[PDB]
Parts: sequence; C-alpha cells; structure tokens
Amino acid sequence: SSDDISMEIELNSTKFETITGSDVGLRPPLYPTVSRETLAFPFGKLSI
Amino acid sequence: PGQGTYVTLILKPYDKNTHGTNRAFTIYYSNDATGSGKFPVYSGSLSV
Amino acid sequence: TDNNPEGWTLDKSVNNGTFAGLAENGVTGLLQSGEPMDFSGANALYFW
Repeated sequence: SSDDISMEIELNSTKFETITGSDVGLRPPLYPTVSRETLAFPFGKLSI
Repeated sequence: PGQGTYVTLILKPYDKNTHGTNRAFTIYYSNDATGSGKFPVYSGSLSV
Repeated sequence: TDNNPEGWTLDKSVNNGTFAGLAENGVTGLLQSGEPMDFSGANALYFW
C-alpha cells in the first residue's frame, strides 16, 4: 500500500500536494485482517 | 541533524544481471564535484 | 532551489533518476524534517 494516502492543501489560489510515500517508511498493513481494525497514517510536522 | 534530507531508497529484489553475482550492496552519496570522493552511507544485503 | 529545510527536489534534472536497481516510482521519503527517537544511537542505553 505504498504512497496510497496523500494530503493536498488548497491555498488561496495555489495548492501543494504531499503524499505519504514522501513522508513515512512505516506502512499500516491491511493485516490484522480481523475485522474493524482501523489504521493510522501519521504525517510529520507539515510545514506547509 | 543540521542541513540535509532524509531519503528513503526502495530497491528491487536480486536480479543476477543488474546486481552481478554477490547479493550485497552499498549505496554512496557525494556532493558532487565528480572526483571529489563519495562517502559510503549504507551497506546491506539486497533481498530476494 | 529555495532555502526550504525539507525542500529537496524529487526527480532532479535531465538524469534519469534511477540507479537501475530501484527502477520504481518509489524513491521519495524526501519530506519529514523529523525522524523518530533512535534506539541504537548515542543515547541508546538510556532509552533502552
């Protein structure tokens, strides 16, 4: 699930699109396949 | 620490053609006034 | 191009941007001005 999540802040006219493949080497696996387990994608101090 | 960048290099599995025979790999960096020497920044055994 | 601390150009100029050992769209990890706490560095003993 590489680079699957991404934040795209929209500025007054512009926008700046950062993807997690550019932040984290840690990937929350779909395993534990057991149901209703949610995952977390932490972003590090996005100096936008 | 100081000025510089984090870099997450992802590498392909072992192929006998592109990697030669030995499965080990070391990745360097330089500045680079090519001929200015490069510093080994990581060594490892590339996976299969 | 700028004095951004985390800004280091992904996929730089005319050079292909690949060793032929990574051969994927995954290089980046270029943001994240911060790394996690180190458990094998100088203060490893105190953290452990």
